[PDB]
This record gives sequence, structure tokens and C-alpha cells, in this order.
Amino acid sequence: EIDVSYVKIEEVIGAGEFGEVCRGRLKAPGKKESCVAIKTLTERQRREFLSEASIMGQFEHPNIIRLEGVVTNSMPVMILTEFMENGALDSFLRLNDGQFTVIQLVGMLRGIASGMRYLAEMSYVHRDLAARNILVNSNLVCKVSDFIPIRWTAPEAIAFRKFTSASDAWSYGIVMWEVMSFGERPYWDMSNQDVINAIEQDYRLPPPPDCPTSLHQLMLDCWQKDRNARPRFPQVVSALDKMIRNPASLKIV
Ligand SMILES: COc1cc(Nc2nccc(Nc3c(Cl)ccc4c3OCO4)n2)cc(OC)c1OC
Repeated sequence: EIDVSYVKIEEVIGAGEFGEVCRGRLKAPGKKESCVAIKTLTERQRREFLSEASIMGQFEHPNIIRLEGVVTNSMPVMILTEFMENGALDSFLRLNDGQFTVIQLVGMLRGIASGMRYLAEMSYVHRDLAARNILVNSNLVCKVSDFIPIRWTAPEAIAFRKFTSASDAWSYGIVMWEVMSFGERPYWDMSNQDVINAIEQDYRLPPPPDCPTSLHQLMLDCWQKDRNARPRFPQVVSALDKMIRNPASLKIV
């Protein structure tokens, strides 16, 4: 896939499941140099590592992390993607607590919803939609990555392992809550089991401080117990676009 001579690993920036995550530079003949994220790396686990690239490589969308390639004929085995300068959304927001406007936050949520709209249209169920799995670039563009998280997971998917695009819509509501709360943990210190019982007993997360009521209502819609009643991702995007068109709507809190 990618000639190893074309890759320069600069800084180690994080740690992943199978190894490091690094910032680097990719320069191939005919093409300008670009900034890349690089994951570096059991046999079964090697295919486990590389599967992420194969899935990621099925997708082409501005709100889904772009795969540049892999290094496999050489060692260490690598996966290269575009570089997202601002990292994971939950930590980026915690660092920037209170510092982005409602309209900026809605833009981030819209980018995430578009990503999910695309994946649902491709019949791809994510199963692990959470702000930690959303990456942010220098322009604040949010992209879905990562190809049972109890507090993000729909009640039926927990009970039955029924993962659908409608269970993803539940998870997206949780992401909305995370974004509007600037990266607070869903259900704070409640335990997984407490969360499981709380939801079954009709508890839902309250509006975050300063959260427009219309955004909280959209969260409640995403968290309907009847999965068929939840908005599909096209309706989610359209709702968010409506709010962007009509920012007046967002002042009610
Ligand atoms: C600046 O701080 C951080 C940046 C960052 N950026 C980033 N960008 C693209 C991908 C990625 N992780 C990744 C993923 Cl999620 C899937 C597959 C990959 C990956 O790298 C190549 O193969 N990271 C990421 C940071 O950590 C979240 C970060 O702070 C440490």
C-alpha cells in the first residue's frame, strides 16, 4: 500500500489498543507532502489491527476519517490517516469549556450527524458512537472514527445485542449531550448498572447548563424507548440545519 520511505514519524501523541498513535508526514511522488496520523503495531491481532483500515477504506465522506494507507509488507505495521489537529472531541471541549458558541457547537453536531447519515445510508452500524470517537480538525470539523459502552448504548441493544442505525441514533443523542456539556461524562458517577436501571425506569439526562431547549428535545427524541420512534439520521441533520437557518430558535433555554 504505502512505501515506508514515504513516511516520517514525528511526535508520539497518544496510545492506542495495539500501540502508539503518532503525528507524521506523508510524501509520495507526484503529490504534495501532507500531515498524517500514524498508528504503529500476534497474527490474529495484526488482522485485528488492520481490519480498521479495511473498514475505514470503504468510506469517503468529509465527516468520516480519511484513510491514506497502510504499511504491511514492512514492520512495524502502520495505518495512516489524515491528521486531526485538535484530537478527540470530549477532551478538546473539556479544554475549551464554555469557550465556543451554541452555533459553533451545533455545527460540530451537524458534521457528526452527516457522518452518521452516510454510515446509515451505507448500512454500517457504528455501535460505539461517543464524543471520544469523534476527531476534530483545525477548522473545527468533526469526523467519525473507530471502525458494550453502556452509557452510550440503546436500551434494546444492551438487553438484546440488537445494534441498528436506530441504536446509533440513541448514541448520537448522548454525543449531543456530551458536546452541549463540554465533555462531561454521561450520567456522571452513576454506575453502568444504575444507568441501565435508570433508563429502563424512564430517567433521561437533563438539559446541560445553557443548552437550548430545542437541542435537548432532539436529545429526548433520540432517547425514545421505541427505537422506531427515534429520528433517522437524515431527519437529525435536517433538524440541525433548521436551527442553523433560524438561530432565534436556539435562544430559548
Ligand atoms: C493533537 O492531539 C491529538 C491528535 C489526534 N489526531 C488524530 N488524527 C487522526 C487520527 C487519529 N487517531 C486514529 C484513529 Cl482514531 C483511528 C485510526 C488511526 C488513527 O491514527 C492513524 O490511524 N488521531 C488524536 C489524538 O488522540 C485522540 C490527539 O490527542 C492525543
